[PDB]
Amino acid sequence: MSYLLTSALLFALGVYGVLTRRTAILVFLSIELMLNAANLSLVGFARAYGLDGQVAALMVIAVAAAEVAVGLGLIVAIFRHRESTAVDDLSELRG
Amino acid sequence: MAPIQEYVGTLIYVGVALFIGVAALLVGALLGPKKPGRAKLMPYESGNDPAGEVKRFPVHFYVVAMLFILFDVEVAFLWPYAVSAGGLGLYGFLGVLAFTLLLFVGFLYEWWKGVMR
Amino acid sequence: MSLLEGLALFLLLLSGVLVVTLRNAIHAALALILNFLVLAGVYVALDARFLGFIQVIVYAGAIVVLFLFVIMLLFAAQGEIGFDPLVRSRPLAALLALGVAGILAAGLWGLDLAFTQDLKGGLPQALGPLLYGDWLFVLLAVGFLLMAATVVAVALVEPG
Amino acid sequence: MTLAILAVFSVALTLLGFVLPPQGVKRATLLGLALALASLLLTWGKPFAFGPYAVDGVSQVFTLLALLGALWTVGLVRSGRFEFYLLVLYAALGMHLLASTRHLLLMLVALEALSLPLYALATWRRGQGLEAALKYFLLGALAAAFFLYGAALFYGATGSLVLGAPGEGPLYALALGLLLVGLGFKAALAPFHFWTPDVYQGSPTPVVLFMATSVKAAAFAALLRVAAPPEALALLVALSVVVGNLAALAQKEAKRLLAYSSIAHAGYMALALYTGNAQALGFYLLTYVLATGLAFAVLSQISPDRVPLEALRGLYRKDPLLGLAFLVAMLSLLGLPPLAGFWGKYLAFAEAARAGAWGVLVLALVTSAVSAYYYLGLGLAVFARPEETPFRPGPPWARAAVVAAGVLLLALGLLPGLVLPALAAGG
Amino acid sequence: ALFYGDRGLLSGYFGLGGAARSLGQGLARLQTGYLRVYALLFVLGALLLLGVMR
Repeated sequence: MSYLLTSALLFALGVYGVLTRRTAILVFLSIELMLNAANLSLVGFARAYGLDGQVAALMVIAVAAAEVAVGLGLIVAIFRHRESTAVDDLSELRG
Repeated sequence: MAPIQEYVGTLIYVGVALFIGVAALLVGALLGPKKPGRAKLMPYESGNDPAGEVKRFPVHFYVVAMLFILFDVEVAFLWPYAVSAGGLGLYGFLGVLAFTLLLFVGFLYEWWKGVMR
Repeated sequence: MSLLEGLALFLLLLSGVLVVTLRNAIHAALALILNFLVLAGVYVALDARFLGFIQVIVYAGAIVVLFLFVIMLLFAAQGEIGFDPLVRSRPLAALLALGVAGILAAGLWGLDLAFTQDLKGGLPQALGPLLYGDWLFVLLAVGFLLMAATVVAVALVEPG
Repeated sequence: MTLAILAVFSVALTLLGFVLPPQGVKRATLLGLALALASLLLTWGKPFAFGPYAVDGVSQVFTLLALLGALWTVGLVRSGRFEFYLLVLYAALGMHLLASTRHLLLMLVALEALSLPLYALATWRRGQGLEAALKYFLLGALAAAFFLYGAALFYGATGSLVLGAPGEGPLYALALGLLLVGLGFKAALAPFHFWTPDVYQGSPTPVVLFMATSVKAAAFAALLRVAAPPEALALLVALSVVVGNLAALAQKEAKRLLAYSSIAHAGYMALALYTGNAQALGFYLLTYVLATGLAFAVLSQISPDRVPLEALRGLYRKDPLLGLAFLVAMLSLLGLPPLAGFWGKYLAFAEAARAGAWGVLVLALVTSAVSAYYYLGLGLAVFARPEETPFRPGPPWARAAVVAAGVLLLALGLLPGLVLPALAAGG
Repeated sequence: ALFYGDRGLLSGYFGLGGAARSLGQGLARLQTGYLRVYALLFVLGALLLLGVMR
């Protein structure tokens, strides 16, 4: 059960990153950490409930791969000619 | 299958390899003349700027790495079928064939577009 | 158990602290790879074996390698440029960082679970009939999703 | 076995685009989507399930709506990139898989399969389009992480990842909340609504059409499968409606105001979630989809990048039918008799009162009465004096489509006892 | 005088409308456009919702 508490703690850590991180890349890294904390919880509950959460976590890894690919393509598209990927430089759209 | 004892043997293998490598680093670092020079610590190539001021490197390496991550996910999915294959019969064979054809269509797209870019 | 369990958890938490605190992107991704190694070891300790091997192969070997490829193409290590610092959010986030843990801890606190199943190790030998079968539909959906991901990234960059 | 049609058309066209001109790929996509819609028609009342793929009223209704919006928005798109068509097909299939399954992890795969093309379709290359795409991508990945830890805790509460499990106490509640977070995010529910105005404002108008039809349809189709408790539902509804309408008052731009309107309408639709009727909600979403697709096809005929509120004005002098349809659509989105927006609103309010939630319902009604401020500043503006505004008065395709959509809105407002009897099994 | 009072009553109804719009723009100013603001408000609302669910 300590493992699932650790998964929650890592979820919290990725959250602290996503909030605190200034650049897109470190935010995306924190999101990868969040997804793998979820995968840890899924592995635990598969050990408890019979191994389906393992294939679940496998599919989660696939999801992370697809969204990593797309996010990096988008990042390049926006900030290749542009300066530092800092999103606080993009404030055109305001309420 | 395999016992867990082999896995602690693996950990000891890694600890021994790491310890010997750090030992080699210690031998190299401790034994030396130790006369630093300003030009010695300079990067390279005759005065400054071996590469120096250059724009960001080509994205083709990003393309190769992304290709690799998606097709390595493919391989990771193909392995459980590689081990448990006969038990899945023609139905599992046909399912894995469809999976392979889909990702090979993705490859065929990226190839007919090509990456010389 | 607890002897090495404490070590694995301390390494996992410290690596997370590194990857969310350090300003060096390279150090952060490296701490995340150390994290994945510790986590694959924990998977192994959790009788989930094949998944740990794919975790080290795919996540460390492939994903964060591409992270490193892009951030080495685009230096980006000195992130603190164009700040708009917003200092108050640094401790405040920790508050929220605590909060998103607390409620989770409430769902799991006072919770006893049956962690007793003879998985016989998470080998792909047993995971195959699950993947092609009960999970075959999700597998085909994932493969098509990967094809769509390739097409999206390709049409997305595509300088012309 | 319509999913087979979608997969076949998408995968075939993926390669055929190298041999076929974008116009040929466009016509092929149109044919494929129309055939999938027809297949849905011929299968009305023919439930078909293979695995986690389960076709019920929700599947059929909401996939029909999504295909309708996709066909409409393809009608407008003529770009010389076959990719800008392929993604549409892809998104369709993805949203299909979202409504047609009960497996939580397959729900996640469908969420990704539908969300990935939507990030890219908003790239007319305008820097604000990229700003919107980045905001969208980061917040969507955050919501995917939340949804995933919810599915994990769900598996913690029961041995299966399929909805319909009995469910425990606090852990089941936490898991359901972490699922509802991402699902309502896709459904524009507050306090997760921040992405919607920026994204609707930055993206090209036909893309926002496609979004405001298919995204919301598929998101509610996935929401109905969840057994959301009424207290969280009250929180979401209250916050969404209040902040949406209030902040919509102060907006100066058409697309951003309409995104706020879609937030308020998602808050309204979430009332059927009290009973999970899925008949009334199917009808409501049918009307809202038709009206909003119409309005955004017109906005596309006005301006892709951005449309100011003054641009809407004088349209009747410019185009009679377009002005009439925009007025009718504004009234239906207000939910006024004898328009179908009123039937949908009434059906949702009836389900909510039948569940016995009174203050929330009255607050939604008072705020919906407040909404007439901008609903009227838009609907009536058709008759104002045309100020400076780029105006391209469309082809006959979109004109006839707009006419049919408006006529159907008013017809289902007058005589709902025609289709609504068949939104269940479909006698 | 009562005509003046009716004028003032209608002006007070207008003041209600003006309070509604002012509250609206105070809620609209909540969307600044920095993504960090949006994610912070997102996480706050999600925590609040999960807390209510008990």
